Amino acid sequence: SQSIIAYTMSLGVENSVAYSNNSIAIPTNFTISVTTEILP
Amino acid sequence: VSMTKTSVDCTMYICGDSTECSNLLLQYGSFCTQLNRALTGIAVEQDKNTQEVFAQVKQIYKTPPIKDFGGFNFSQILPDPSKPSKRSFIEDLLFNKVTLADAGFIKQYGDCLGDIAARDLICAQKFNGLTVLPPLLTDEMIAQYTSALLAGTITSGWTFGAGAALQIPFAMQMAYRFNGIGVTQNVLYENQKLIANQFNSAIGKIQDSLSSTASALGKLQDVVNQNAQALNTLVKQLSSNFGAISSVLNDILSRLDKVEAEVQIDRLITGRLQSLQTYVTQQLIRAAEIRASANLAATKMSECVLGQSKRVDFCGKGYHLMSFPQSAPHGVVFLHVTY
Amino acid sequence: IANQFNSAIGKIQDSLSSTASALGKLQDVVNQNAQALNTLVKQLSSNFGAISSVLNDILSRLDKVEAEVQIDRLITGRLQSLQTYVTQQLIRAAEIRASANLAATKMSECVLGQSKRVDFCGKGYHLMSFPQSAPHGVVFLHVTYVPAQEKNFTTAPAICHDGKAHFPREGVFVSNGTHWFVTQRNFYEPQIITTDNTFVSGNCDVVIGIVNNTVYDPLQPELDSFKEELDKYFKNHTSP
Amino acid sequence: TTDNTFVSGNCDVVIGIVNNTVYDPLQPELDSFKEELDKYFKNHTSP
Ligand SMILES: *[C@@H]1O[C@H](CO)[C@@H](O[C@@H]2O[C@H](CO)[C@@H](O[C@H]3O[C@H](CO)[C@@H](O)[C@H](O)[C@@H]3O)[C@H](O)[C@H]2NC(C)=O)[C@H](O)[C@H]1NC(C)=O
Ligand SMILES: *[C@@H]1O[C@H](CO)[C@@H](O[C@@H]2O[C@H](CO)[C@@H](O[C@H]3O[C@H](CO)[C@@H](O)[C@H](O)[C@@H]3O)[C@H](O)[C@H]2NC(C)=O)[C@H](O)[C@H]1NC(C)=O
Ligand SMILES: *[C@@H]1O[C@H](CO)[C@@H](O[C@@H]2O[C@H](CO)[C@@H](O[C@H]3O[C@H](CO)[C@@H](O)[C@H](O)[C@@H]3O)[C@H](O)[C@H]2NC(C)=O)[C@H](O)[C@H]1NC(C)=O
Ligand SMILES: *[C@@H]1O[C@H](CO[C@@H]2O[C@@H](C)[C@@H](O)[C@@H](O)[C@@H]2O)[C@@H](O[C@@H]2O[C@H](CO)[C@@H](O)[C@H](O)[C@H]2NC(C)=O)[C@H](O)[C@H]1NC(C)=O
Ligand SMILES: *[C@@H]1O[C@H](CO)[C@@H](O[C@@H]2O[C@H](CO)[C@@H](O)[C@H](O)[C@H]2NC(C)=O)[C@H](O)[C@H]1NC(C)=O
Ligand SMILES: *[C@@H]1O[C@H](CO)[C@@H](O[C@@H]2O[C@H](CO)[C@@H](O)[C@H](O)[C@H]2NC(C)=O)[C@H](O)[C@H]1NC(C)=O
Ligand SMILES: *[C@@H]1O[C@H](CO)[C@@H](O)[C@H](O)[C@H]1NC(C)=O
Ligand SMILES: *[C@@H]1O[C@H](CO)[C@@H](O)[C@H](O)[C@H]1NC(C)=O
Ligand SMILES: *[C@@H]1O[C@H](CO)[C@@H](O)[C@H](O)[C@H]1NC(C)=O
Repeated sequence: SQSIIAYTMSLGVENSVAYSNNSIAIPTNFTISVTTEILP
Repeated sequence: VSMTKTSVDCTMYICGDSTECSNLLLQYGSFCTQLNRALTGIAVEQDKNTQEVFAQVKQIYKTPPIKDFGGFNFSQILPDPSKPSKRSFIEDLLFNKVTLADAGFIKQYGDCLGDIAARDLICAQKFNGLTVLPPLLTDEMIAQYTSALLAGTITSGWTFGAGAALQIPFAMQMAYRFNGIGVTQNVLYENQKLIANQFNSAIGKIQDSLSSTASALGKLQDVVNQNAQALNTLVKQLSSNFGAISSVLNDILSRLDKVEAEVQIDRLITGRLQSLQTYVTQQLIRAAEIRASANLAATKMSECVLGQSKRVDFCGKGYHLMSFPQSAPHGVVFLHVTY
Repeated sequence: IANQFNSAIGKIQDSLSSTASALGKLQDVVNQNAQALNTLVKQLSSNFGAISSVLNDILSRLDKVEAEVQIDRLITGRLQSLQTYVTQQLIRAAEIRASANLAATKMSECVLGQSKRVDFCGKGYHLMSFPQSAPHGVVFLHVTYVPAQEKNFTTAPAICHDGKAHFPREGVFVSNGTHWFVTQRNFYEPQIITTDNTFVSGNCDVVIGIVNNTVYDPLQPELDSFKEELDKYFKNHTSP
Repeated sequence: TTDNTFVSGNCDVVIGIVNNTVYDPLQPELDSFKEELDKYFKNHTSP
């Protein structure tokens, strides 16, 4: 039941930003994230 | 950002449809696999360059249907729905400046069956084993990523670079930007209609410039022209004798027997293999310039679009407020906005 | 903040211990030099049109002057094989210089400093980075503040209080819907709108979208406490 | 003003310093309370 599929690739998940002339989003909290970057 | 992907079939270039030439070409060992491998390396690097430049958002932002950006008129750099390939008005002006020379799309052999085939070099390149290949991202997908970078910028400022997109009113985003250049935020609000008019007028001059002059996209047409010229030069080396009795492989094989022919075919193999190793050296060195330009373009995408840069003259000449990316054939255009 | 950093360094152990592909940028550089030397060795086995690839078989079977024509083809084909290998290695070495100059720039701007450059020192607002050695390379563990749990608020570019228009000195105005506050832009921490949080310029006619709210002046209760003190003391001093 | 500026040291060390007044916004806010306070004693002296 496994097979090779072929598809148009998704660029990313879709998102309409909730913009308005008088609305702001402000973070009530933060995440400290550590991310690895590797260079020759 | 990128250059045309090419792949060259070493046997079809060197020995075009002769087996008794192919049996000599085998005596040179790995060189045809080195040439294929090197060109495949360059070809994959062109998609990587385009991914590093445009795919900096993993999320596809939509602009709101209302356009209350405080008087700033992005309608000339946001998408136009009314045309099938979903690019913005300035991206259509950019797309018309750079005349491509193939993109790999479906050159289905019956085009190369006529007077059309005689007037163009694309059929001659194809028949001599030189093939252009298509980019992984279509110009639709570059326009979508560019639309998402721009819609993120006008609805959420720098915040979609660092984390989740946080909405902010556009005239308040410009206030954060004015404080960023050391100008106090009341200087925006007390002049907001003038700042919007000067921005709207400056975007107007970008259209008038791009619509009038033939030369504005010269850096991209130079890259297209160098790729096309290196393929045309490689095709024309198939007319050199290299000291053989004829340049045409089948003339040697019809006019000489198996012993004296192999002395002549070996010269054509030597000269043609030297012509491919020249072309692939030029292309590997070129690819390093196109990469260096792509890594700069990705660095301007990160520091001028996804942020505001304190780096003097990095994001256009002036104090940097913000930048808008636009797609172009094999490139990116940044519209840098400066106080 | 310490627990989150310690937990995120925990995910670095687990990810590097679990997956094979994470060091692909370094393993690919080792694979290219290994493949280029393997190719240069395999290429010795070619004839280049000589009667053998093995130089000693030519010299075992041919005399001093018929051998030269066979040996010279092997010379020509092997010399072309080195000129190819060395050209490939010079072009690659330019990609390794560019990577080493980027790594030196990231050492200077992400380890020896803190970078205002977006996405240069990892995805987020850069706090600091830690270098780690790797075979033929460097790993940077970039530490970033990422804003996490947002709330919407109503907002205004200015507050109007006394015909005068007020702007934040640092931060942004917000309302929960009933009250107005000023907050630092990248972390919700609301404060009463005061003459210490704000500055005045112009009047409320010019700012598009200004809103009316009171502005507290913390000198007033220090003068009003000092006023009711005085009024009671005058009432007392009318009594004797 | 004392809100737009900060103090450090005295007029001798800074090459090219100039004399001008520096307004203090605390001063009229207490001098208005002073002439009113003198009026309040004047009312209390009146009967
Ligand atoms: C918007 O934010 C305001 C400040 O956080 C908030 O106002 C505050 O509301 C609480 C009740 O939820 C009041 O709490 C006090 O209520 C009485 C006062 O006599 C006491 O019995 C309680 O112990 C407590 O101290 C606050 O006094 C009030 N603050 C002000 C300045 O009025 C609003 O409720 C928030 N609005 C929304 C829509 O969330
Ligand atoms: C913010 O607060 C202001 C002060 O309370 C308030 O200003 C006042 O607005 C009213 C209504 O526009 C004006 O009313 C008078 O206007 C003319 C005469 O000039 C007449 O047509 C009206 O009948 C009426 O007499 C006040 O003159 C005006 N006062 C001042 C000092 O400007 C704003 O309206 C408030 N704005 C918001 C959005 O809350
Ligand atoms: C800036 O303001 C300063 C204060 O007004 C002023 O300093 C004063 O300058 C006068 C004139 O040079 C000096 O005059 C006295 O000097 C000696 C005694 O100390 C005598 O020989 C003189 O007859 C006279 O009495 C003051 O000594 C001096 N006072 C102080 C506190 O330094 C500056 O001159 C002003 N400078 C400018 C350029 O405006
Ligand atoms: C911030 O607000 C937006 C949109 O505004 C609100 O829309 C209603 C939900 C209502 O509360 C109104 O009074 C507000 O003005 C929120 O966007 C919605 O998000 C949900 C998924 O979370 C989605 O189903 C809706 O279709 C979205 N609506 C729009 C117009 O985009 C958003 O969720 C709020 N942000 C946060 C952090 O809660
Ligand atoms: C901010 O987010 C952190 C998580 O990063 C929250 O911490 C967690 O709090 C819950 C209880 O509320 C616990 O179950 C988790 O174990 C906590 N995790 C850690 C790492 O401590 C924190 O509560 C949030 N703070 C605010 C003010 O919302
Ligand atoms: C934003 O800019 C566009 C293009 O400059 C404006 O579009 C023009 O609008 C007038 C008035 O409706 C039309 O007569 C023109 O034909 C439009 N031109 C184009 C190219 O569409 C648009 O009006 C501006 N938007 C706002 C809100 O001012
Ligand atoms: C926001 O948009 C609405 C609808 O156009 C408008 O009525 C309102 O006045 C605008 N607010 C500001 C602050 O301009
Ligand atoms: C009332 O005023 C007198 C001075 O006239 C003062 O000595 C006394 O302590 C005051 N009493 C009170 C209760 O303030
Ligand atoms: C500035 O230059 C002028 C001469 O043009 C000189 O008189 C004056 O003393 C100088 N002032 C300072 C503070 O150097």
